[PDB]
Amino acid sequence: VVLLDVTPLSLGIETMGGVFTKLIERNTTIPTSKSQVFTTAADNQTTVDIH
Amino acid sequence: ILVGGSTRIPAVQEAIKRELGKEPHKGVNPDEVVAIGAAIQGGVIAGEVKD
Repeated sequence: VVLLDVTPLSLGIETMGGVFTKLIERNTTIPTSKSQVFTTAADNQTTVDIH
Repeated sequence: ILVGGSTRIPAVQEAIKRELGKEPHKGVNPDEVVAIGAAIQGGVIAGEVKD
């Protein structure tokens, strides 16, 4: 087959109130996963939302 | 609800819910109930930053 060999869009998430950073780019062979680790917005973040 | 540490009384209580809807709300220790509320909402006010 060699199908769904491409990724719809660059995927990333919500930095610094919405500034968008990529992990996944576009065009990327679909059966894959990429991982990244952020840290604290501000001292004592009791919790973190993800967008 | 209830407040007002003197509120823990036989007859106040007995005499209320009956002229009213269900069983008066309990266990929150009235003389501080309010201060308790304060602190809660404060805790929340610090818990702002989710970035």
